[PDB]
Amino acid sequence: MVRIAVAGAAGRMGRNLVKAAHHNPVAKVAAGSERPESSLVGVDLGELCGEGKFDVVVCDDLAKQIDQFDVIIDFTAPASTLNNLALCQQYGKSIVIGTTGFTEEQREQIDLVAQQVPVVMAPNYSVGVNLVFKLLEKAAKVMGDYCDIEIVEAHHRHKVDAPSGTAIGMGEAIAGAMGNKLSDVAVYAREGITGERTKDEIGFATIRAGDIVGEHTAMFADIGERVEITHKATDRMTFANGAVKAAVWLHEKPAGFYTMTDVLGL
Amino acid sequence: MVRIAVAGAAGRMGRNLVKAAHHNPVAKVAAGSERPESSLVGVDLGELCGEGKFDVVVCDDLAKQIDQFDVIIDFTAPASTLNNLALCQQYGKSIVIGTTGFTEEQREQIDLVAQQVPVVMAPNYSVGVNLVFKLLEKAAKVMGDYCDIEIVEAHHRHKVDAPSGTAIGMGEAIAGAMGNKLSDVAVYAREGITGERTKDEIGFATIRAGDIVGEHTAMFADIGERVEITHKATDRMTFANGAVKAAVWLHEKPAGFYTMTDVLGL
Amino acid sequence: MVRIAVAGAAGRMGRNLVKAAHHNPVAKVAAGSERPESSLVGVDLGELCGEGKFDVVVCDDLAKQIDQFDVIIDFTAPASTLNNLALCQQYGKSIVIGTTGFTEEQREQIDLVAQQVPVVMAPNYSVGVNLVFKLLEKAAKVMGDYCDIEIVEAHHRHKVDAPSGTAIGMGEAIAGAMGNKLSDVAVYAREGITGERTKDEIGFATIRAGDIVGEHTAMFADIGERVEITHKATDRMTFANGAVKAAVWLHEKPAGFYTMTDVLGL
Amino acid sequence: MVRIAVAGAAGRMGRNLVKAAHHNPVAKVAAGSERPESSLVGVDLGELCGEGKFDVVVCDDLAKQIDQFDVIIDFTAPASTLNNLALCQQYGKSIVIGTTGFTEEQREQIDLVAQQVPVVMAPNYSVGVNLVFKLLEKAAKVMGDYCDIEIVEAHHRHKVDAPSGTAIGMGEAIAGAMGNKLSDVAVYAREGITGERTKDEIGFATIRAGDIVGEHTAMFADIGERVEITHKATDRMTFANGAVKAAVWLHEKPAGFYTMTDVLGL
Ligand SMILES: NC(=O)c1ccc[n+]([C@@H]2O[C@H](COP(=O)([O-])OP(=O)(O)OC[C@H]3O[C@@H](n4cnc5c(N)ncnc54)[C@H](O)[C@@H]3O)[C@@H](O)[C@H]2O)c1
Ligand SMILES: NC(=O)c1ccc[n+]([C@@H]2O[C@H](COP(=O)([O-])OP(=O)(O)OC[C@H]3O[C@@H](n4cnc5c(N)ncnc54)[C@H](O)[C@@H]3O)[C@@H](O)[C@H]2O)c1
Ligand SMILES: NC(=O)c1ccc[n+]([C@@H]2O[C@H](COP(=O)([O-])OP(=O)(O)OC[C@H]3O[C@@H](n4cnc5c(N)ncnc54)[C@H](O)[C@@H]3O)[C@@H](O)[C@H]2O)c1
Ligand SMILES: NC(=O)c1ccc[n+]([C@@H]2O[C@H](COP(=O)([O-])OP(=O)(O)OC[C@H]3O[C@@H](n4cnc5c(N)ncnc54)[C@H](O)[C@@H]3O)[C@@H](O)[C@H]2O)c1
Ligand SMILES: O=C(O)c1cccc(C(=O)O)n1
Ligand SMILES: O=C(O)c1cccc(C(=O)O)n1
Ligand SMILES: O=C(O)c1cccc(C(=O)O)n1
Ligand SMILES: O=C(O)c1cccc(C(=O)O)n1
Repeated sequence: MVRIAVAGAAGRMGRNLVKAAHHNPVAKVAAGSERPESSLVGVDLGELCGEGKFDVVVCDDLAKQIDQFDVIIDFTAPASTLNNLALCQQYGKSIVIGTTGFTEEQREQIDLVAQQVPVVMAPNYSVGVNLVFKLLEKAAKVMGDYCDIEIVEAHHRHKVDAPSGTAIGMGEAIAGAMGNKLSDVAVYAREGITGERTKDEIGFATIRAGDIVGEHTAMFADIGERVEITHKATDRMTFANGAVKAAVWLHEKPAGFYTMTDVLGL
Repeated sequence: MVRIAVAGAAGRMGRNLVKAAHHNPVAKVAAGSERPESSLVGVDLGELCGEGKFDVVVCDDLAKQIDQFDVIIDFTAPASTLNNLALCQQYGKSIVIGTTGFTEEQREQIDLVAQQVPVVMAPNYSVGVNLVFKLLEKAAKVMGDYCDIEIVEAHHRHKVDAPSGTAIGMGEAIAGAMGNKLSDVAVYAREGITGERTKDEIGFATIRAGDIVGEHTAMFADIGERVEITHKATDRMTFANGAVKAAVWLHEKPAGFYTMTDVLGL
Repeated sequence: MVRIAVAGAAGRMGRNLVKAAHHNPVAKVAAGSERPESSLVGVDLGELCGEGKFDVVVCDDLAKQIDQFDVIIDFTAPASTLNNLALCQQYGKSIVIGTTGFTEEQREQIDLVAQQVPVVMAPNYSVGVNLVFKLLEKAAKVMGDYCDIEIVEAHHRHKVDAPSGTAIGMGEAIAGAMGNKLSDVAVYAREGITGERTKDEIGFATIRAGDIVGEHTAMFADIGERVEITHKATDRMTFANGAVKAAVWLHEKPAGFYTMTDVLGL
Repeated sequence: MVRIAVAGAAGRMGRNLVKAAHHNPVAKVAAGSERPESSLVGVDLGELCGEGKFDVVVCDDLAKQIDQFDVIIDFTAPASTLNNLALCQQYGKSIVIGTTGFTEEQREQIDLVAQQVPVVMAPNYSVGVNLVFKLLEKAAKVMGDYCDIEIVEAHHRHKVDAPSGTAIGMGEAIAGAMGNKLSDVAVYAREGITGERTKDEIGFATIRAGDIVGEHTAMFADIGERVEITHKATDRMTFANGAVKAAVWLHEKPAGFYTMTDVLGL
């Protein structure tokens, strides 16, 4: 058994992660955090995910619960997650990171410190999206060189980053397979006269609406046909269960930067 | 019978308009134009749309064919179309305009001169899209005030303007029905940290790929459900037949700014 | 204030209906039922939807809790619902019916006993679907007479009836608006050689998969274009909230067969 | 250089195949057929596809033009195609078959006579669909064993067979990859009470409407997420170009049953 701390436990993901750890018999919910100013600091973890009393309460700092946990699962905010990564380095803990929208500098620090700390990081903990990355590699080898490639993503009205880190990851899987760098081909907007579409651009279209848990579509378009590779997420539990399984997988592994692709054996 | 000049007859629309006039028994293809530098100036109208020889050839200026035609059908480029509108004013001709991406000034000139010239103008000559405008009005009255409204459009790789004039028209039909001005609520891009979506913004997402003749979706999204009103165009003839029918409708009508909504009786 | 009994309270809808009633301040959760053989007979209503203890428990027969409630909300199974309708007739209670897949004979008994009992019945308690019915009427009047009409629906793997009662209701709204009877035109399957599609047929395609809460699409297809009117349900609460509102509306009303359309004022 | 006879040259595919062969510089259009009762017997091939006069006319029987061609490309009707296959066997010709909806017995005769005659056969001549088959194999290996698999297809109102041979081929690629037989798991209809969905079933939903050139979607659905692999055909030329390429490839090859997968090197 692996003992889990859930960072930002009152969050959309947080609540689902507590639920998911609770439902996995090889993983124990041992700690949860929230922002110091949060009105749910002191509330029982179970009462906040409709599972009843767990006998564990929300603290404002995981440093106060170091002896309770092996792995932090972090789907919060980038600054918050880097602090937790430092905490892991300091106390020989491991971390599963789901937070998206890191800057390049922040991401370099993660790559650096993952030499010291066991880390799983991914923009998507669903099986389906990790399969999709693989499908996109095959599709890009066969159609990429002559087709227009467009990435369409839809999320709920509270998502702050655009496009999704998953959309960016799909972009990267396609460009990588074609021997290109995404930044060389990405277009993130179109307004007014754009002129004609270049042949090699990867267009990103971003939808923000309602309670959409997440839709991603990669389109490979020729004159006369197109292949669309689509993933639809209908429940956050699809991410939470994956994250918990990543945590379990991660336990007692040595330092390294691991992806959900590694975890799943893809 | 109404005699038709087709402006920019070698264009994607142009070719289809010739075909469509030829197939309509109450409308006669009498003239066609192309750019002075065009290598298809002098070619027979029929040989360029797979209908065989029509006995009519492409000229570089419709002023040289004034006695041949009653109505110009213009799906070309904004400067070109305004010249044709001036030609109509000068010689008592009528015009059906399908060209999109006019500036505000250009559009003001059209509104002004349509007091003198019989004009049909619309961003979409399909029946389906003109129905959709009406559906969007009803949907906005019932759901608009509490839902997130997003407009997604997809066109072929050669379209120069973004978003489509149809997407803009849908935006305008929705905002109009809610007593708002589109410019007050439209968002045409999302990149980086956007923060949370405002309640009243109308987001536009633009896809450019392959030979897509055109897909438009208006989404009204609540927490737990969404209504999507979608139009898919699969053949340019859907626009061309509408335009020709507009031309026929327009013949001998007095000066005015008429829409495809007027033409169809919606 | 209206007091609600939730039939089949451990069900997918049931749980949501308990939660929705409990959260709505103008309605009270007073009773819940389950099948006599059910292992959750005797469990508290609140522990069934992650809301903690309500001080109300699940009985195997609502006749034993008759003084506790005014309105039954019934999303269970057709035989079960007819028994609850009889209970209403016997004890002067009202009923909101969401159960689908009644036979014609069963439905006749509902119509008949709704002369005595205040009844709301609908295949869909979402606002969105009730708007869609109205949109379908407009679309059918404009495009129905010359276009192919197809209805596509997708639901979760546990749904027992096909097509959905909503799909059937859409079919009925369209055929009604065209002066036809659905049973005259519906086609529910296509296998082997069908030949060409007839002009008048309304095709129904049924998808069963995963945890899809429900997608319905009505398609109006011409040669070259099509209009698709789509509703996507992402959370059962979209139905539960509507049902509770129906219950509140229904309280103290006289006998009659009322729809969600009546309740919403559409 | 390979000389091509196009069976059923006035057909939807036929016309496109003539056009495609004529435009491809490594292949020649030499012969075309139509039904003996056909009013376009005697018409020039070129006037049938807007390419002007080819100096070749439509015969009612390809046996009369046997010295004109090497390869028949046959997208007609199953009985008609079997007659052309017999003609190939009799006169040492080769055949590219696109016709769909053969019975098992008919298909056995194809398999058998392909030991004598060079044959390409496939339900889809698009590159995209041939890639999709490969993607379906990967998706089935990763998600097939625990997810619901559904296949949705949409075609134009004139298609006589259901589901599409492509839909069936997708079903076969998935079942094959899972060590199952399609006929053991396929469900082609759902009406009335079906009960719950079985674990193993592959559901097929068939849409018939308008001028849809063809949409196929394979869905792999878990509780909380789904992967959809979609192909959309927008122009018949996507099939015609593939078929012509198949014909060029097939020229001078020995007897055998070859697929589009062989031709493309997938
Ligand atoms: N990788 C994936 O599979 C996946 C899935 C879903 C979401 N996400 C990503 O996860 C992140 C979180 O998304 P969300 O919708 O759950 O957001 P949210 O705002 O609903 O939840 C984040 C929570 O973290 C808390 N938090 C912030 N700073 C903190 C600190 N210093 N200590 C403790 N708690 C803190 C917040 O109070 C909040 O409750 C985003 O970056 C999002 O893109 C990733
Ligand atoms: N309203 C509708 O229903 C509808 C439908 C389709 C396209 N459109 C719009 O119609 C316009 C044309 O689209 P397209 O794809 O056909 O573009 P296109 O570039 O394929 O065709 C336009 C043609 O007009 C010609 N042209 C330009 N200037 C000219 C001049 N001075 N005289 C004569 N010919 C001239 C060009 O040479 C070209 O052949 C665009 O603005 C597009 O958005 C509208
Ligand atoms: N009208 C709508 O808006 C709408 C929305 C969702 C579902 N539905 C329909 O509602 C019905 C239920 O759907 P569901 O997914 O919740 O099914 P479910 O099987 O998850 O729930 C039904 C519940 O009713 C219970 N039940 C059956 N017979 C009973 C009896 N005699 N006494 C007490 N309880 C009994 C079952 O034990 C079960 O817990 C279906 O017909 C479905 O199509 C309608
Ligand atoms: N494999 C693929 O990629 C692919 C692609 C498109 C269509 N198809 C299939 O190809 C077939 C044809 O499709 P279509 O839409 O072109 O149909 P269609 O009816 O438009 O065309 C078929 C033509 O064959 C002709 N024909 C029939 N019997 C004949 C005979 N004995 N001699 C000469 N001509 C004859 C018909 O008169 C007709 O003109 C169908 O089975 C369809 O499913 C396959
Ligand atoms: O890749 C991402 O950015 C992502 C993935 C899943 C969910 C979310 C989210 O809800 O923000 N974001
Ligand atoms: O509204 C538009 O901009 C529009 C409508 C139909 C076709 C096109 C096009 O092909 O550009 N553009
Ligand atoms: O119309 C229907 O049949 C329907 C509507 C909403 C949900 C469900 C369901 O979950 O079965 N069924
Ligand atoms: O697999 C098929 O059945 C198929 C594939 C492409 C086109 C068509 C068609 O037009 O019928 N049918």
